[PDB]
Amino acid sequence: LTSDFDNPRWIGRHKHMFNFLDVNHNGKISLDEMVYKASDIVINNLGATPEQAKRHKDAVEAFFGGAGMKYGVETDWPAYIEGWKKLATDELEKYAKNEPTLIRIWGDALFDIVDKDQNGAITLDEWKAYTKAAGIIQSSEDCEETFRVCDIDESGQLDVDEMTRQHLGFWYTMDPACEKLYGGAVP
Ligand SMILES: O=C1N2C=C(c3ccc(O)cc3)N=C(Cc3ccccc3)C2=N[C@@]1(Cc1ccc(O)cc1)OO
Repeated sequence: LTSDFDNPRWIGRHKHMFNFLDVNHNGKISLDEMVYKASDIVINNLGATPEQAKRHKDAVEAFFGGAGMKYGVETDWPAYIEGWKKLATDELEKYAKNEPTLIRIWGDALFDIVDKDQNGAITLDEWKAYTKAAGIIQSSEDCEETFRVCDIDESGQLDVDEMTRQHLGFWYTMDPACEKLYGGAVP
């Protein structure tokens, strides 16, 4: 429901992600890298069309732009987490006005690519395909946890509306009910 920026676990969740994103361990990451990673995944691993990839890129671009990242600029850890506070509150503000959040826009873009039927719902195998391609999750075990937490069994599908809700609490408010959204892959 609300921000929780001084919760060491909120900082830890994003510190983990920051380190996951800083593959070359430069201690900084740029928007160029983020958008490269986003498009490399959908085009080279998930077979998205140029149009789909484009929509997905614009979404990823806005997402990390909301955290203050920019092209031709390297964001270090301190700026990153500070910038994340702003992203989180802006997202919360959009939420309040029933305005599409940046994370919502991303999900829609991504699910249209990952969902074979292009309906906004993906299977456990599709979730695994995406998560393991991006690297955010490494084991099938942690991917199942996602469904266990979203309340969808191995045969049902994860819907974007439901996942969005999960992300609001996982990434923005530290909602206790969203713990283990990514199994043990993300603190
Ligand atoms: O949510 C997601 N992510 C959050 C962060 C992330 C990054 C930094 C942070 O501080 C916090 C979170 N990083 C990645 C992985 C990624 C990063 C950059 C480019 C491509 C992919 C990621 N993939 C998503 C995509 C997604 C979006 C909406 C949905 O409904 C379903 C799936 O799946 O859960």
